[PDB]
Amino acid sequence: TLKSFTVEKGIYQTSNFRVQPTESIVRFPNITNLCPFHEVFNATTFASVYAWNRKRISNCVADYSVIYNFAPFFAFKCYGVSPTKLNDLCFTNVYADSFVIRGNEVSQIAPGQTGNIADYNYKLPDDFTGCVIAWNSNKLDSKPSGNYNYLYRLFRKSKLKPFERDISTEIYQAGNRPCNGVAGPNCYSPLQSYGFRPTYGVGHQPYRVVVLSFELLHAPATVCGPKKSTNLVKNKCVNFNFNGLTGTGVLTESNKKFLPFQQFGRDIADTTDAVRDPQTLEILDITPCSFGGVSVITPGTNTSNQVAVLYQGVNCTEVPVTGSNVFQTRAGCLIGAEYVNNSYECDIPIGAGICASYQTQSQSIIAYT
Amino acid sequence: AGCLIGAEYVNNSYECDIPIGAGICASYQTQSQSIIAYT
Amino acid sequence: TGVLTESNKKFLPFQQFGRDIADTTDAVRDPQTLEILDITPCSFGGVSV
Amino acid sequence: QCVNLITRTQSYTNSFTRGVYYPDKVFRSSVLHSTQDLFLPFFSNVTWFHAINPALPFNDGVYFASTEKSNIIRGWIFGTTLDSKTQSLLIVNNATNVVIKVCEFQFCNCTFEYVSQPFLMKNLREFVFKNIDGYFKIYSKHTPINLERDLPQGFSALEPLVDLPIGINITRFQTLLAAAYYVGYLQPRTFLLKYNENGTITDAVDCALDPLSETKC
Amino acid sequence: ALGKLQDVVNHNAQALNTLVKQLSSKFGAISSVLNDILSRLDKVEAEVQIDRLITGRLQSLQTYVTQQLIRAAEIRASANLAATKMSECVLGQSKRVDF
Amino acid sequence: ALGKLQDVVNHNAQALNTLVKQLSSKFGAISSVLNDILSRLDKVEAEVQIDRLITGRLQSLQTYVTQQLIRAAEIRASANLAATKMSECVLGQSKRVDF
Amino acid sequence: STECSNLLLQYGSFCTQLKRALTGIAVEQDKNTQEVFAQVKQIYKTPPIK
Amino acid sequence: STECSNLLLQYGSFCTQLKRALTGIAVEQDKNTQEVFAQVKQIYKTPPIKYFGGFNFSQILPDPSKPSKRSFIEDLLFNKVTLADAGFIKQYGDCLGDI
Amino acid sequence: AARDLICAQKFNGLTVLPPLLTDEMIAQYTSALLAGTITSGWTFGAGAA
Ligand SMILES: *[C@@H]1O[C@H](CO)[C@@H](O[C@@H]2O[C@H](CO)[C@@H](O)[C@H](O)[C@H]2NC(C)=O)[C@H](O)[C@H]1NC(C)=O
Ligand SMILES: *[C@@H]1O[C@H](CO)[C@@H](O)[C@H](O)[C@H]1NC(C)=O
Ligand SMILES: *[C@@H]1O[C@H](CO)[C@@H](O)[C@H](O)[C@H]1NC(C)=O
Ligand SMILES: *[C@@H]1O[C@H](CO)[C@@H](O)[C@H](O)[C@H]1NC(C)=O
Ligand SMILES: *[C@@H]1O[C@H](CO)[C@@H](O)[C@H](O)[C@H]1NC(C)=O
Ligand SMILES: *[C@@H]1O[C@H](CO)[C@@H](O)[C@H](O)[C@H]1NC(C)=O
Ligand SMILES: *[C@@H]1O[C@H](CO)[C@@H](O)[C@H](O)[C@H]1NC(C)=O
Repeated sequence: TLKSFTVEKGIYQTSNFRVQPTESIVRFPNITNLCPFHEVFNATTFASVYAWNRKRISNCVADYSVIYNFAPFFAFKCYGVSPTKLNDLCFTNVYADSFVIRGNEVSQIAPGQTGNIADYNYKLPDDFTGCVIAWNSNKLDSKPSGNYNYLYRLFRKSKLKPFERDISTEIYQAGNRPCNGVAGPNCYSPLQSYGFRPTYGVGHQPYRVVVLSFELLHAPATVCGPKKSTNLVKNKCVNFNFNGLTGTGVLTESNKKFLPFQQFGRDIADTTDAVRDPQTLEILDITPCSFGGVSVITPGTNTSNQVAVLYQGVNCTEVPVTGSNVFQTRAGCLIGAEYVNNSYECDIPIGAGICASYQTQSQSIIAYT
Repeated sequence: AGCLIGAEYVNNSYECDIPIGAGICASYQTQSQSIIAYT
Repeated sequence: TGVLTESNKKFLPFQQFGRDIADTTDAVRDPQTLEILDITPCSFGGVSV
Repeated sequence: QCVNLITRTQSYTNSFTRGVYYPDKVFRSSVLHSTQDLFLPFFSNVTWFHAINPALPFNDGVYFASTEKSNIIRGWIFGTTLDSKTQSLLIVNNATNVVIKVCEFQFCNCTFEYVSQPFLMKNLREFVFKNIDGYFKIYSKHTPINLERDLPQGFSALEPLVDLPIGINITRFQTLLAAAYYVGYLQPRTFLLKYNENGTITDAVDCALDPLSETKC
Repeated sequence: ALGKLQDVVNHNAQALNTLVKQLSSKFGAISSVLNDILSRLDKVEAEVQIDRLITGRLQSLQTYVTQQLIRAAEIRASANLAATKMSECVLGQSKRVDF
Repeated sequence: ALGKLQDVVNHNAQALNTLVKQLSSKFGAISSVLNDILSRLDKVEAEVQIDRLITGRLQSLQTYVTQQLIRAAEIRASANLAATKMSECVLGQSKRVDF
Repeated sequence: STECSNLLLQYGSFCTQLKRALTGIAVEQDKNTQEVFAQVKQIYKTPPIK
Repeated sequence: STECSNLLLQYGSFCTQLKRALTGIAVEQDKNTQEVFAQVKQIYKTPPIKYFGGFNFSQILPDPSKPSKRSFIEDLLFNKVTLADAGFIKQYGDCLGDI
Repeated sequence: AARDLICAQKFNGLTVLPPLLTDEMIAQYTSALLAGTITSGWTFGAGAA
């Protein structure tokens, strides 16, 4: 710590001590159903971008590694998460939205993006946490005469809020002349059909898009993956994993009066203080494992190699293990220095009126007032 | 120091209770309970 | 955002903007008519209770 | 179908620091927490409606209140246009379940259905309806009211019952049916909430009411 | 009458409470919880968010240490004045006016 | 003769001038004007530049406040000396040599 | 700018403690002037005969 | 967190100099207290007779009944300043209580 | 036409607070001290003049 080979007389603050965890505990909800991701990615027809479906996925075990076998896509474009870690962490509700767009409009399916599709057909929130999947469908959603079954909206009196749908087809009024159900010179139909032909370029080819939206953790968790659970231990320093909330600490029964809609508890520094077990409805505190500071009391290296250790702020009942002498101090507790009834001038200050010195008793480190 | 709204000025001089600005202080007094400003 | 005021700043005919010490615009030229306008910030201040 | 609406008699009263809900599902104890959300402002102007009903606006969230011991009030209707054209919520209580439907009921295609547990049983019934990001949240609280006329003095935090993923547009609302109710409108406000040692919200401060509360915030 | 020592206690409490409350900030990251960042993202993106949190907490702790140094200098000047007053008022008789 | 009070004026004047002049720096962003950043880029691509400007201006404000605290400590020491000279040289007669 | 204010909210309490430090300096200046000059308790004035 | 420590190791010696500054402040506080109060070479004590020409000194001389030999005025000054315990006697042991 | 830097300081968040004691009050304090030490000596500092 001093980056030197000679140490002078005094007390020096070395590295801290920690108590290491014993085992790891995983706690996941008692859920055995399987999520129907196959019927989302394998359908005969997808809906248009103005009438996109929204499938609710809940109360099942989700395996996200089978999505790659279901559809031929390059990447798995996620915002707020990663495609690798989706099998470990878990949510409350999952939402799947499937539609068909053009190739130029795939970049508009993104948070904070505007355009035609983003303003009139499908808007994503700025705080979006979820994964967008897009793959080419020129072999299934195209015809040599031109596929006309996919439509999109061009005209609207305002923009669209995130996650809204527009179904009604009223004639747009672009001028001061009223339409009254007549598509005149200043009136146009708001829906226009996609033109999908196999001879078009790759930027105009149809693309099938599935967007998965995740609700992180506010409700009791219903969509959690295939990670197995472990029995709950208490009054021991262990690793814990509560519905994707990982950590290290000591769990114990609590007197916290949780209201029935509350599943977490936080501290002033925004860390989890109490948790509810997802299998049995009980409240557990989370206390970090025992720690403190370690100080080294020494004379000069040219004098002796003997040493005393002060564990500051730590009762020696909590100290696991270093000499044969143990003394209790208000500044911590002392190991390796014996206590005498005499009083001297202060040589090495420890604290709270306690000093230490090195002298003949042959020679040893003593502590005194 | 600017514009003071809610305290009415008096033509008296006491010790400073709440400092405001360039020689002006404010206080809370009995003679109805009210907030006054003074030099 | 600000208040536009008709100015007496002697803009050269090749100059379209006027800028400040703190890298902010003080005067602007109207694109449609050849007029120079001062841009001042709106009325602000501090409130003590 | 008929009409049978019995006019609408309006009056105005004061909110009296009412309409506070839990902003999240996180337990907090012995801490002052600042939250920016859609809150009913303190000492606001709320409207009292009597019926011994044209379309009311939905202005960024609705605080609803009822002091009806006789138990005639039973439901709410949401949406934009009450017909078989535009999507509209249909919260009806049958004293056992809450049926929630989006398309139409003709008021004597479909995307969502729901069923629930009974909401209800000298009492005050408070409700907060909120529509953010394709969701629809309902907060509620019952209170053993005394001093029958007007809203009481004090605090009562509104615990959430249901969060409903509807995903449609709301601009107008109606009420199912002597019958008197209070309507107020939420505003984007910053509040300073006080949690006691048991985790219950006891006091609050509205930071934009007066300079003293801004100083407190 | 004892407002100076009470201010000494209150400043030392308030700096530590500010340092504890500063840990809830995000500093531009996705979350202020470090394990949530490590659970949600893979290695490179979590390293980016971890670097943002590290820089923010390092700046906060440096600000705390600088304010502690300035306050320690002020307290040392006051202690030098108190030692001079112990030497001259108590151990002797002073002819200095208003000392 | 009155160089110290002129220096007291000039230090605060040049500190405020430097604090105003520090708003012209880009701090690695594409522009020093915030409205041009918001007008040129979309939200995701402009939040990085806004964060860079925020960090640079925050660091300049930290530097100004730290320098003001150090100068305030020096002025407090000089004011304590002036108060002692008011109490001893003016309100009495001093036997201290060259005080 | 509203977006800059929303991004500045994520940095915690730097702007409050800077304000606290400057407020302490501003109070200390008035304390310095009052400690130097306001030593007398009464406003003595000279007689007209000089 | 091991990953946070591994990325924190690349920022250099900021932690060591912050620790050095805090240790210097902590030693300087004890130096201040020693140079103010420890100005006498021998622990003098008053004779058991308590007549000093009619002067009393009962309120500033210590009371031997209390376990801490403080005077009445010293006990008043200790009671009035609401000084926190500041985690001296096993603060982790106090934090282990299920409260 | 000659732009003042104090306006650019004020427009960018930097304000200057006035002192509590004006120059007239400081001059009155100085006059009281000087009149006391002329007409009484050092007696006004230890008590009554
Ligand atoms: C010196 O002061 C002490 C404390 O003020 C005096 O002790 C008190 O004396 C009165 C009556 O003279 C008693 O009623 C009290 O009970 C005494 N104790 C206290 C704690 O007040 C003492 O009398 C004084 N000495 C002389 C010589 O008068
Ligand atoms: C899952 O396990 C927990 C813990 O034993 C139990 O309380 C719960 O009833 C179980 N759920 C089911 C559906 O069996
Ligand atoms: C979809 O399911 C059918 C039968 O259920 C199967 O034959 C087909 O290979 C699947 N995939 C696609 C892309 O159609
Ligand atoms: C240390 O541990 C003992 C035994 O658990 C306990 O009685 C005591 O209160 C603790 N603290 C101190 C300061 O001795
Ligand atoms: C609410 O507004 C109406 C509008 O005229 C007014 O008469 C009434 O006094 C207001 N209520 C208050 C201020 O409590
Ligand atoms: C949806 O609600 C918003 C309210 O801001 C309104 O402006 C818009 O016209 C509504 N759209 C439809 C289709 O009702
Ligand atoms: C908290 O709850 C306990 C037990 O329910 C009660 O005794 C105490 O008064 C409560 N504290 C409050 C309401 O502040």
